[PDB]
Amino acid sequence: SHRKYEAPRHGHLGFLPRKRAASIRARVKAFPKDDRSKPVALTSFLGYKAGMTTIVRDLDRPGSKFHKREVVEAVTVVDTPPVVVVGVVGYVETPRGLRSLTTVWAEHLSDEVKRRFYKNWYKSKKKAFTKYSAKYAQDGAGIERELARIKKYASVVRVLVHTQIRKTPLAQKKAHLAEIQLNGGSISEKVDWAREHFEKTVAVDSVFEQNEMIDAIAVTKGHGFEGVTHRWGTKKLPRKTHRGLRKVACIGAWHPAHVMWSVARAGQRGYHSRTSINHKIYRVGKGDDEANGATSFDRTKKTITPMGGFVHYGEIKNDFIMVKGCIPGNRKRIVTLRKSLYTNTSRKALEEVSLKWIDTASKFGKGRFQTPAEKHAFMGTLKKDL
Amino acid sequence: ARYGATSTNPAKSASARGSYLRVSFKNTRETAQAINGWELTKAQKYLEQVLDHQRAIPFRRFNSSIGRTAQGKEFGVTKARWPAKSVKFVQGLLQNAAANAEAKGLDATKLYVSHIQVNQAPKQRRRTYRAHGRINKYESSPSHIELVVTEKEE
RNA sequence: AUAUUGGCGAGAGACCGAUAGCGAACAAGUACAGUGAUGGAAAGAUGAAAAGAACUUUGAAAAGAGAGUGAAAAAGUACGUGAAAUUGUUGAAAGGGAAGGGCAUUUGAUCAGA
RNA sequence: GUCGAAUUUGGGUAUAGGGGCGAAAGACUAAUCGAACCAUCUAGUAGCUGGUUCCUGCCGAAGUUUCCCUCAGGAUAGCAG
RNA sequence: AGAACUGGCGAUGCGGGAUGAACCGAACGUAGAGUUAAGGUGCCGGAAUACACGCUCAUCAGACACCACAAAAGGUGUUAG
RNA sequence: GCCCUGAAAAUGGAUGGCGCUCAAGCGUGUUACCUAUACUCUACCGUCAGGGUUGAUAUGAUGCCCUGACGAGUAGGCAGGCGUGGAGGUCAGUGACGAAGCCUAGACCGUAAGGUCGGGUCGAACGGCCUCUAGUGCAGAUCUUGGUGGUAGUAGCAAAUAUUCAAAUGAGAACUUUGAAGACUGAAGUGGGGAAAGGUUCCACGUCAACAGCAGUUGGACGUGGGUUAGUCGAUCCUAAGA
RNA sequence: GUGAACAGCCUCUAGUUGAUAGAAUAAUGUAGAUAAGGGAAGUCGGCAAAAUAGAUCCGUAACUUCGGGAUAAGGAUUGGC
RNA sequence: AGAACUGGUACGGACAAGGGGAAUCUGACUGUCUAAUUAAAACAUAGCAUUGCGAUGGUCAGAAAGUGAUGUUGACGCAAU
RNA sequence: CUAUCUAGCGAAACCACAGCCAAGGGAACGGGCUUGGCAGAAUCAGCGGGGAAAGAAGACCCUGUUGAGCUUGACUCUAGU
RNA sequence: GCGUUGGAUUGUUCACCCACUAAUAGGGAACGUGAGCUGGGUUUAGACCGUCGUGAGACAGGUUAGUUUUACCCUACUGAU
RNA sequence: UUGGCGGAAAGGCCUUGGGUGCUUGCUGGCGAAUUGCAAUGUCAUUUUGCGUGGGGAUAAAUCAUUUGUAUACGACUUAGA
Ligand code: MET
Ligand SMILES: [K+]
Ligand SMILES: [Mg+2]
Ligand SMILES: [Mg+2]
Ligand SMILES: [Mg+2]
Ligand SMILES: [Mg+2]
Ligand SMILES: [Mg+2]
Ligand SMILES: [Mg+2]
Ligand SMILES: [Mg+2]
Ligand SMILES: [Mg+2]
Ligand SMILES: [Mg+2]
Ligand SMILES: [Mg+2]
Ligand SMILES: [Mg+2]
Ligand SMILES: [Mg+2]
Ligand SMILES: [Mg+2]
Ligand SMILES: [Mg+2]
Ligand SMILES: [Mg+2]
Ligand SMILES: [Mg+2]
Ligand SMILES: [Mg+2]
Ligand SMILES: [Mg+2]
Ligand SMILES: [Mg+2]
Ligand SMILES: [Mg+2]
Ligand SMILES: [Mg+2]
Ligand SMILES: [Mg+2]
Ligand SMILES: [Mg+2]
Ligand SMILES: [Mg+2]
Ligand SMILES: [Mg+2]
Ligand SMILES: [Mg+2]
Ligand SMILES: [Mg+2]
Ligand SMILES: [Mg+2]
Ligand SMILES: [Mg+2]
Ligand SMILES: [Mg+2]
Ligand SMILES: [Mg+2]
Ligand SMILES: [Mg+2]
Ligand SMILES: [Mg+2]
Ligand SMILES: [Mg+2]
Ligand SMILES: [Mg+2]
Ligand SMILES: [Mg+2]
Ligand SMILES: [Mg+2]
Ligand SMILES: [Mg+2]
Ligand SMILES: [Mg+2]
Ligand SMILES: [Mg+2]
Ligand SMILES: [Mg+2]
Ligand SMILES: [Mg+2]
Ligand SMILES: [Mg+2]
Ligand SMILES: [Mg+2]
Ligand SMILES: [Mg+2]
Ligand SMILES: [Mg+2]
Ligand SMILES: [Mg+2]
Ligand SMILES: [Mg+2]
Ligand SMILES: [Mg+2]
Ligand SMILES: [Mg+2]
Ligand SMILES: [Mg+2]
Ligand SMILES: [Mg+2]
Ligand SMILES: [Mg+2]
Ligand SMILES: [Mg+2]
Ligand SMILES: [Mg+2]
Ligand SMILES: [Mg+2]
Ligand SMILES: [Mg+2]
Ligand SMILES: [Mg+2]
Ligand SMILES: [Mg+2]
Ligand SMILES: [Mg+2]
Ligand SMILES: [Mg+2]
Ligand SMILES: [Mg+2]
Ligand SMILES: [Mg+2]
Ligand SMILES: [Mg+2]
Ligand SMILES: [Mg+2]
Ligand SMILES: [Mg+2]
Ligand SMILES: [Mg+2]
Ligand SMILES: [Mg+2]
Ligand SMILES: [Mg+2]
Ligand SMILES: [Mg+2]
Ligand SMILES: [Mg+2]
Ligand SMILES: [Mg+2]
Ligand SMILES: [Mg+2]
Ligand SMILES: [Mg+2]
Ligand SMILES: [Mg+2]
Ligand SMILES: [Mg+2]
Ligand SMILES: [Mg+2]
Ligand SMILES: [Mg+2]
Ligand SMILES: [Mg+2]
Ligand SMILES: [Mg+2]
Ligand SMILES: [Mg+2]
Ligand SMILES: [Mg+2]
Ligand SMILES: [Mg+2]
Repeated sequence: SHRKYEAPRHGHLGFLPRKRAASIRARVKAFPKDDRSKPVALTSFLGYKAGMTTIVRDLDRPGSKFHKREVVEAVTVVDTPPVVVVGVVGYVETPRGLRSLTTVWAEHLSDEVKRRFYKNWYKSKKKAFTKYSAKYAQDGAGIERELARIKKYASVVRVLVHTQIRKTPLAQKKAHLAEIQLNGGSISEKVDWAREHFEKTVAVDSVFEQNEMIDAIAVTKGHGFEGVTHRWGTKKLPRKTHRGLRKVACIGAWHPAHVMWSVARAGQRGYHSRTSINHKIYRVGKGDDEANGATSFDRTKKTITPMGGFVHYGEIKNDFIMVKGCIPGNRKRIVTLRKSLYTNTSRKALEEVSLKWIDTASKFGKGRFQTPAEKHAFMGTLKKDL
Repeated sequence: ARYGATSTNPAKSASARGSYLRVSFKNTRETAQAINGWELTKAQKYLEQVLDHQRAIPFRRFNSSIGRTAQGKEFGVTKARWPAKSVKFVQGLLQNAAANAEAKGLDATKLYVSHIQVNQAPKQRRRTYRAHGRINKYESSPSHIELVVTEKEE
């Protein structure tokens, strides 16, 4: 007989299977459509989620109840030191999809990216790319031949870039290497851009700008094996239930005489690849710029780092991207920020946000002071110091 | 004597056996198969490492619902264990076989475990008490173990 | 003269041959169970003869490997033979959600007849 | 729930099976109660259920008649060897 | 659910109806060859993508009896009267 | 006539499927072709029937031979045979120079029940034939007894707050002993005695195969011993309900 | 000792330290807890849980068999020195 | 029993320890039973009423007895409801 | 505290053979058969759809010329009186 | 494609009313779903009433109390090697 | 050997120059038998092993330890001359 009271199904069947992502770095499965009149540019960037904070800004939304008023908003900080371009990959199109024809690497690779090709770096002889670097022996004839092949072919061009994880406070020391599509015209000049940027750094400010809508692609925080109640949001069974209540009561009818794929089951929760779109960049700040956390309204010379450091992360010392709201992935996780795949014009995008104040109170507690100088001024002199 | 089927040279062979040994027959079979064919010194070192939990005995037949470990990877399995009692019995028999080889005058450096077989000894029977005044068997599964090490030759 | 599944003493069998024959071939109405009346098993075979393995070696030891006794240890008191289920090792072969079978032939192995 | 009296309980004693005992539930009467347990009659009877052990060869059915306290059975005739 | 006559299944395999107790064909010792039955001959699949005259285009076409469904009523759809 | 509307049901699915559109659809007609354990011919097996042949060597007249037809089968009937324990006779049968039994993807005979042989193992009896006899043939009976699997090294060994360090002993110590520490029972005890009951569990020595669902050097275990002393404590005596 | 108390809790004498252990800390469990705002809307049903609770003082209705109801209901206070 | 002082207004600080009220049905109450699914409104109960019986008797036992229970009793009793 | 992993120890239920589906037909709800979909070793923790899962020769209903407990001017008797 | 509700009474399916809402559509899946729960009802045994029966007892009449067992196997599914 | 073209899976196509072999374009000389009257009468490509010569290169992964962005266990993700 029928369900006898309608309810929406629990969970989204389009995010199946709820299995662990095959890699800790979520793959970018779609790049922005190529407009071949614009200059050559990366379609994405690699960063490390540092943590969240809060900002105050005047809302610009005519017709809204809070128009020209002050709104407090949550923001996520992504430590984004410049990425080192170390190679180029050419992609030809086939009746069976895109296919990598050849990859041309830079002559010199840093130990950061070399560690990525090693499970046991400490006891290896570090022979990686030693014979490849010999292709630059006298004139780089083989490198030029491969680049000529990429120009003659490879309707899609991607650069291989790696993070400078040594500039982050992470203990990993092993760089993250990824392919970033080169948008802009003339595959020939895509290859020229890649070759000219071999062994060179590209900063996040050359990829992204303020008020831009971007997408965050990351593996979510893992939670291990989870019951249906929290994995799918199913109703808790009554307290009277024998054999447990954090379950689904009926996991299927008599026919089909099988548990169906659509029924909520206990299993792995979190550590899933997610691509969340339309996150507005609130700041493109620079590590070399002190007063990173300052605004035109605050003028207090302070960095983006909260007092005591970002909890479980450390201090931001590099370029950083501050996006509105929250993004998938936990602190210290590698995330990929990609340009939006469409042109959003909705007055939520295209809104020019000007931060009035960035919170730098300690996230290790109920932080009361934005700066150590402010703590000094409020508290007065102490016994130890001050 | 009258061991199981062997195809090696008895003059270059040394035997050892233990009957009615109160050790899990299944665990002991896995332990014996772990060192079947190995050189004697290599097998003894491996059994010591197993006792130390540095390497594992891969459970291939009697392995249902046991558990998974990374130490089975070197044998290309996921299910391996550390049956210390079986290892102790098997290595005692290995020491006895090495002693018999030395008495026979065989070269210890050329010795490898050419035959090792574990089969079921008669069960030793105990009783366990069950709900509603029921009584069920609580038997042991002891092992007859035999092995012979032969000189490697051509 | 007739009766006689008790008792005593005898002679027999187209009877049974240790799950049979009495429940009991054996320390069987025993061990054991039940408050009790009662209920009531399982359990035979080394070898001609213990000649039941001295002595050496490994092991803490049980035992093992030798040596030896014996016609035989493929008879070692867990003992005549020693099946099947089930099992270990070795050898051979096959194996995409059973396996097994029938007809026919290929291939491999193996073999009789002339 | 009750907890100082129709109280709880040890030991001794009496009541024994169509009998006992029951502030009554067919409750209890040695894990047995709308008639205990034990042995024998007893291998109780069963139109009812299950099983019923070698091969090959030849022939080869019936579920229909009548009667029955008969309707899951039998006798009778028919079919078969 | 109940009768009549017959043929069957039960008790029966075999070829066909994909599949099926009963339908079609045909009843059966072990084999060889030939010819067929019913049924089929694009491929599965053995056997003519055979021949010939027409009809049908379906945004739910239709495609072999038992048999696994379809009706009244309608349509310048198309065809022939 | 064909096609279309009429024509709505529940897991995804059925001209059998694929697929097919001057069809591989529908109506009709003509051929060719495919193939049943059916039909025709032949061979062989058996059955039944009708016959020939004691005129001898020529022992198989229940034999040999000729001819024709036939063969489905549950329940069931009958017939001819295979096999088992025991019995009378016979082969002056086999056998410690190896009987019986058992194992044997080794061989041979029979349509089959089965029979025979080779090899291995083994150790003391056994077989062919003519008859006699029956407690004579197993796949079943939630069959009986015994044995053994998969499950499966799985379920589990999670109540009673809790153990830790060192040394000794020992082959071996999470569990034994001593010490140190931390705890608990908290006098209605996890203390000290008894009644019923048990019967040596008491204690010492030795000692670990089995038992103590891990372990064990320890034990209410195993082996050997020691131990229970009354005029006054009881029984014994009295009577109680009752016998 | 606290306390009305042979309650609960801690300790002295005495006894024990006996329950297979080691490592991790997923789901679901068993046992024990907490929870913003709402407050039975849950459910057959307030099941379960929570709330109350000792003592002192005040105050105590209907009804009544005059004995009760009654700790009715409802309030206040409580340490140390 | 009271007073002063004192404190993050805490104080039966752990432990221990009633939720209450307005009613309805029902059994008066205390008590008892289906050990092992029913604790109840069921049973019992005090109270009330009825019945039989003055002993060579009422009620009830026993196979029978020169046998028994009430009865070491006597209607303010015993027995049956 | 489990579950979980490990050392040691180590059962039971159940078991024709087993284990992927859709439809068909079929004893009218197949794991096997037919036609399709498909289909790659060995596995771990969970799980409660299915195995018309297990537990028990249905306890309800009917039949049996099978009972038993109980009742009554059923039939036929009987202790007592 | 997408949604189709919160509640009072009732075990209830059904019904009815209050209310919100875009709407409060109808159904299937062994009248989906008990080794998922629960157990209020029906439908064991206790008990009460009414009617019926001489009685034991009957009652799609009412009322109250009344044990919801097992997955560790295979597959399916969820995750994991 | 010269040069060019071919990326959809190019792994091939086209072309330059010379060397050398054959040429059935035409005309000669010699040989063939006996595999016995047929017997595929062995002529292909597919992997691997091994030996002999020549050229070329001189790592990792796992376990153990560690990390917690991970986690039941595996696995994941980090670090360590
Ligand atoms: C009818 O309900 C039958 N199942 C028996 C009922 S008595 C519990
Ligand atoms: K009865
Ligand atoms: Mg609905
Ligand atoms: Mg959420
Ligand atoms: Mg419950
Ligand atoms: Mg914080
Ligand atoms: Mg498994
Ligand atoms: Mg488990
Ligand atoms: Mg138990
Ligand atoms: Mg018991
Ligand atoms: Mg006997
Ligand atoms: Mg014997
Ligand atoms: Mg012998
Ligand atoms: Mg023997
Ligand atoms: Mg066998
Ligand atoms: Mg598989
Ligand atoms: Mg009753
Ligand atoms: Mg009989
Ligand atoms: Mg016939
Ligand atoms: Mg009559
Ligand atoms: Mg019948
Ligand atoms: Mg009918
Ligand atoms: Mg029949
Ligand atoms: Mg037929
Ligand atoms: Mg059909
Ligand atoms: Mg034929
Ligand atoms: Mg064909
Ligand atoms: Mg019409
Ligand atoms: Mg066709
Ligand atoms: Mg036609
Ligand atoms: Mg004749
Ligand atoms: Mg016949
Ligand atoms: Mg006999
Ligand atoms: Mg012999
Ligand atoms: Mg065999
Ligand atoms: Mg003899
Ligand atoms: Mg018999
Ligand atoms: Mg049998
Ligand atoms: Mg049979
Ligand atoms: Mg059986
Ligand atoms: Mg049995
Ligand atoms: Mg376990
Ligand atoms: Mg437990
Ligand atoms: Mg405990
Ligand atoms: Mg101690
Ligand atoms: Mg305590
Ligand atoms: Mg204490
Ligand atoms: Mg003692
Ligand atoms: Mg033990
Ligand atoms: Mg032990
Ligand atoms: Mg003793
Ligand atoms: Mg005295
Ligand atoms: Mg006091
Ligand atoms: Mg709350
Ligand atoms: Mg609150
Ligand atoms: Mg409130
Ligand atoms: Mg409500
Ligand atoms: Mg509700
Ligand atoms: Mg209600
Ligand atoms: Mg409550
Ligand atoms: Mg009141
Ligand atoms: Mg009050
Ligand atoms: Mg009462
Ligand atoms: Mg009282
Ligand atoms: Mg009471
Ligand atoms: Mg009860
Ligand atoms: Mg109760
Ligand atoms: Mg009453
Ligand atoms: Mg199916
Ligand atoms: Mg059907
Ligand atoms: Mg099935
Ligand atoms: Mg198929
Ligand atoms: Mg489960
Ligand atoms: Mg199921
Ligand atoms: Mg029945
Ligand atoms: Mg029954
Ligand atoms: Mg009758
Ligand atoms: Mg009767
Ligand atoms: Mg249903
Ligand atoms: Mg279910
Ligand atoms: Mg249930
Ligand atoms: Mg239900
Ligand atoms: Mg109920
Ligand atoms: Mg009832
Ligand atoms: Mg009346």
